[PDB]
Amino acid sequence: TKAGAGFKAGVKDYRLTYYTPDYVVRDTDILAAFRMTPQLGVPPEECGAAVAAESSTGTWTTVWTDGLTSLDRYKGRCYDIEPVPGEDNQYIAYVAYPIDLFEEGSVTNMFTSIVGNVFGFKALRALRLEDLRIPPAYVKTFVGPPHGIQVERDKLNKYGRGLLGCTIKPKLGLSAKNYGRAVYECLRGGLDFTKDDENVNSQPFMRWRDRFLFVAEAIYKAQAETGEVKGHYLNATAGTCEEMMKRAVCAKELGVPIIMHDYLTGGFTANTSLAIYCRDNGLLLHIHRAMHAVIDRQRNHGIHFRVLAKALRMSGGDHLHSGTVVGKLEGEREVTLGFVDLMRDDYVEKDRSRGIYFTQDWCSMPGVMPVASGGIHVWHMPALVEIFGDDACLQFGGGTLGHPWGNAPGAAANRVALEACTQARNEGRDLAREGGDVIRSACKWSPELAAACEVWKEIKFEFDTIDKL
Amino acid sequence: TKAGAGFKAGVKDYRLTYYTPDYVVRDTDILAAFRMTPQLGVPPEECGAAVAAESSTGTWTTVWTDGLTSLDRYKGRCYDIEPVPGEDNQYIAYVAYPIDLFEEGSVTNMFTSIVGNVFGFKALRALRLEDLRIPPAYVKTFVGPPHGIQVERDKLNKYGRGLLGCTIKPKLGLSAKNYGRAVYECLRGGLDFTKDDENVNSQPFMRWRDRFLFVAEAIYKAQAETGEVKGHYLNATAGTCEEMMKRAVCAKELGVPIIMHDYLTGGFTANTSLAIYCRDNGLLLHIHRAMHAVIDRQRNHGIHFRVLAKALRMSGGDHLHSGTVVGKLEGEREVTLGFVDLMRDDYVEKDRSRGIYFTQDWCSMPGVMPVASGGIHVWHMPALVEIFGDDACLQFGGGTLGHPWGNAPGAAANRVALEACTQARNEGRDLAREGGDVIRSACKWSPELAAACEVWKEIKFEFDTIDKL
Amino acid sequence: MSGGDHLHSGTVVGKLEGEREVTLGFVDLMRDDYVEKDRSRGIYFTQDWCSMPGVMPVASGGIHVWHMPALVEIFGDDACLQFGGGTLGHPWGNAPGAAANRVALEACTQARNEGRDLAREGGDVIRSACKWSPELAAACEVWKEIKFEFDTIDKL
Amino acid sequence: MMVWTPVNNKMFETFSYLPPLTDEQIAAQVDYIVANGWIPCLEFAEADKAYVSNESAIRFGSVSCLYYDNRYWTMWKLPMFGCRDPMQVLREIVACTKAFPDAYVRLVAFDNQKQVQIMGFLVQRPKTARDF
Amino acid sequence: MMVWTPVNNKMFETFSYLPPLTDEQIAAQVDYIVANGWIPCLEFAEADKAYVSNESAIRFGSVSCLYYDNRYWTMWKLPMFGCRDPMQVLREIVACTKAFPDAYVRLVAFDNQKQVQIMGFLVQRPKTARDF
Repeated sequence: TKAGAGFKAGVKDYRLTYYTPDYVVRDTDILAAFRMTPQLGVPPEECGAAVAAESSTGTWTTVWTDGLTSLDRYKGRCYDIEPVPGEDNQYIAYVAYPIDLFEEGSVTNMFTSIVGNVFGFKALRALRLEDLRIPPAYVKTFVGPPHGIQVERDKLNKYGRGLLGCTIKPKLGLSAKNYGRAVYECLRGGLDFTKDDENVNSQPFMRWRDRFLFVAEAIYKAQAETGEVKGHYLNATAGTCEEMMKRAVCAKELGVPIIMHDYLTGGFTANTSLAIYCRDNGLLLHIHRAMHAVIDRQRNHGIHFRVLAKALRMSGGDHLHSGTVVGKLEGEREVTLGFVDLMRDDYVEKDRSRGIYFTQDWCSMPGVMPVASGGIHVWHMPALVEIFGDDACLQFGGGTLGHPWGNAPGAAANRVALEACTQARNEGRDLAREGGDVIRSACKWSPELAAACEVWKEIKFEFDTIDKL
Repeated sequence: TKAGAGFKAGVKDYRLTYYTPDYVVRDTDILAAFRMTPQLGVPPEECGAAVAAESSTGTWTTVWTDGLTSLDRYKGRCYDIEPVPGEDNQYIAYVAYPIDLFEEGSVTNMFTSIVGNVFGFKALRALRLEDLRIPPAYVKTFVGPPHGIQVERDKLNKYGRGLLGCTIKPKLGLSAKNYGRAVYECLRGGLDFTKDDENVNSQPFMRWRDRFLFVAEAIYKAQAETGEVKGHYLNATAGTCEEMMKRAVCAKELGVPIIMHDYLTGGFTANTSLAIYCRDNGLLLHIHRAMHAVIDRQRNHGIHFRVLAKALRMSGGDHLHSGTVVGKLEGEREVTLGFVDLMRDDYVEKDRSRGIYFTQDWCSMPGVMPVASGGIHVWHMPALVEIFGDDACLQFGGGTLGHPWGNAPGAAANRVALEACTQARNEGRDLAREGGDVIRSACKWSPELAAACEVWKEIKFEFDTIDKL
Repeated sequence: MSGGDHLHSGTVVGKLEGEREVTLGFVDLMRDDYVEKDRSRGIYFTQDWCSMPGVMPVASGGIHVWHMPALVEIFGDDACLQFGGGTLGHPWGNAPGAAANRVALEACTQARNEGRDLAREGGDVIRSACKWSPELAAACEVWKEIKFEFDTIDKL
Repeated sequence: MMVWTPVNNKMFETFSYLPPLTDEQIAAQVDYIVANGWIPCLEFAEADKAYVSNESAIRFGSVSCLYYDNRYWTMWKLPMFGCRDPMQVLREIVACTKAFPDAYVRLVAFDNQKQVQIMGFLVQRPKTARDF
Repeated sequence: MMVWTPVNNKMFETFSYLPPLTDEQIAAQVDYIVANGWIPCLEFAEADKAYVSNESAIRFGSVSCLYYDNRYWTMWKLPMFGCRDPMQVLREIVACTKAFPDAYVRLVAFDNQKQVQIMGFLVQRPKTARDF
């Protein structure tokens, strides 16, 4: 019906009103794929249809007044569903939505409709988002990355090896002259990029404004006295959007190259507005990622890495954070490589072996660059380079700030290992076996790397293969 | 150490550096209580101490450079921990932080430090937040509700019974003149307040701006022709913050009474900035609550209702949505009543029987008002009134837009049932047993309620008592 | 009568005009001020002149080296000649391409400064230049078949 | 140990922190880089034009705004289009080295798939300042 | 072919990409320019003041904003009003050359119809740098 239906009082069966297992997609249709387990006593087509019905129209008693709106091709539809091999009561639901139902590129309306209303239901035990089909006209009314990989390569003025950095710790409370000293020495020693953490940005006495001024004095000389292009990822964090805008505008005055924000740990629309601002002012924008146990690792019951990578890139970012290997974020082969592929590349059709159930049509979607961090250093550089190549943006946390000869020999050792691995890669070496002997060969007179390899002799870890949620 | 420590290379055990089970808390200390299960082979004091160390300082190899910052009283401390009486590997961790570690009232810094960094770890299987101690000086540098429960009571110009409403559905695509007719008729029939959902605000052809003009035309007469104070909660949803600000400012021109936003499903700082704006322009601000299966229901592995009520009120709002009873949100007696107490009230000490592990000092903290929606009508009004009294803000989903005589007799029947229940409540009746006979007695000549009770004669549900996450 | 400081103007071949009875009037009405109407020039009305800013023709310029003499002889030191074959058509790269175009511009301007009969002398001036600019020698081997001047009559 | 600092010389970008590659290592790595489907270009830069600068900030009102100076390299006559021969590259490096005593000569290459240029080995001049 | 780069000297604007015109050719072209109704002026500029500069942008708040510096030439006593003799111009060039060894000397002229000045041949000093 297109409107004018005198419905009899009571809720009509959802399988007779929002279930269509012969549906064939339109070019403007928005589709979503979900992994679900109903509560015991609810049919899976009744559950799928109810999800489609509640995200489209919703009802708690239908009468003739629901006949007032146009239903026809303008409502959500549940397509044919399939079993999950891993568990008997688990099924994969496929739900289609037309373009008529959502505001054009409206992220809180789309988010609230698809995730907000849906991921609640008392008679639903667990529901996990598996994929999304975003049609090209909604992909382009999304704004995507502001200064993505084919822009960032030319903007950074150097490329042909990975980008070397380090995460500044302790998070607590480091005074301006000891921070200035550590940052100057490690950048002048060999690092490309250094990074702040959230507590490092602002403290009860130390203001971000003054931390930025000590960064400005240091950064001018940490290019000028070295010769090579380098910078520092400022981490920018704030309590209100007025503070975010004040933080933006004051650093626009000096127009520093790349900064980062946990703004996208704050909220999606905060990052979307900032990415437009960053695009407008010609900046470079690094995106932080956190909450891995309660977001990324939601087993059968919520968010997953591929949907997270699609959602993050469909807001946008130029760099984006990404496995720590050990500690707080992921390090697994069957998690990271898909996640990175969905960030790096454009024009690729769906494959079930990569967990892709839907293709969003492609051709002119910018790439976005993974930033790993990197708790284990020297011996895990061979495996990291062999697995990831010239992806990353490798920000060490033991490297540099774990070298008992200081920040300059620490940074120099990490730089020597980066160049030695890249030279081994240029030589066509079997890096997984040759890299240990390359590091030993380097250690003869890099003394700095010899000290790095006596200090870190215990770490020999590569990566685990299988997903651990 | 107060700074200047010459630490040897490696990591000194977190139980020898961040664990103090005799710790005497300050009035200015920030405390967090977590329910946890480590991965197999990890001691729970090693896990608790490591969480305290990573959220305070962090390391991936300590040398003399970690001696650069002042550690002493300034670093986080893990207190004595206890087992959970339900599962063998589950423990309750208690972690204290001094005032010096975070920016004053900075919501993304506090969120990223306390939740962002913490809820990551690979060697942690599940971690659930159980409580938070927020010292008064951080509560007051937070902004809280703009125009809370003791302000809204005098501000709205009416009170003495609950506030009667309805949720506008279908979500899809209702044309503006049929929406104008439905809103005029249900407000003129007896409702106090109606509310929009995410799709209702803006659709491909229909702009929010023009939907708002049909609301303005309707609302003027939906007070003027009825004598009684009434209105409509607008919902304002959007894709970018510039669009959100445009949506705010265009309705500032007409200075409309109370509105709501799904802004706090978008992000925390979006609501914080809006609440400041709302305080500035003398408004009232309603907050929506959603994502119940992936936030609220994270059983042993994430967020819970009491911490959610604390987190929501420590951003702030004047109204906040409550429970749907059935469908998308919960309805359970051992879940909702703690959650509502932590929103409504002030000056109450911690109690383990209510799952409260920490007290935040109280005396001048605004209350925030629960909004109940309300999927079942007439027979569940007795139990709802008996449990909640003159809390709510009862926004029906079955009522009004489920009555086959139309919006005016639907609204009139719901209004008659509220006034009949309120008269029964004024008579000091035993609502659980008397309420059915009150409804039967009421039906004699309200014909509208007689039709309501024939139409909804199958729904007899009250509430379940025990949680069902 | 909207305005501009430079304004576009024949490509010689391809997309825009290259004709004598089209360009020369068009250019006069852009360059000059204080001149009364003449029916032989298609002017039917005089807008009063005195303090009306001039505006500068920009040609673009598909054919290079052999058509520089004819272009200079017809237009003088109007233009703003933006080549399309020159520079980005030279197989020795952008610097020798630009250098060949610059050498040809200066050689034509020197011939014009000597009061040469540029339409007939210019070919021998280009040959004389080629002895040691190699860049112009390569330009004249690369563009050896184009000897075109301009057509006269409007071909609309 | 350890006193670290470039004395009488500075770090000329990637591969300067390690010992300088030989002509044989460069030729072998060019053959490898060609084998992996990259397209070489030979480029050069004057002694003060290969070292980062910001003096030009004097002419423009909005600064630093992502702008950089004295990091631009000039290409040596032709890119390696069609032919990829390492001995043609070696003859061009010698001719370039002979042509400019006060300029540095370096090899760069690009990946045509998304058209990204890689700046590789090695910054060299016949008057290169002190080795590390 | 083809190495391209100005060495030990730069291109001093128009007529610097061709070999230097002889004194007789300069006088002959002056006689022609005078015949065509142009009015010559002899002008000179200091070595750092004949080469374009943007440093003075430091003093002003809105920059680059069409502003330029060190492209201004100083006049040699008189313009050629009344008498037009090219041998007087040649005597003045010699007197100018003797007076300022560290300044460049050039001839310019104007067309009085719309009063436009033409900057002609040739930027020359008795210490002039390397020929191309």
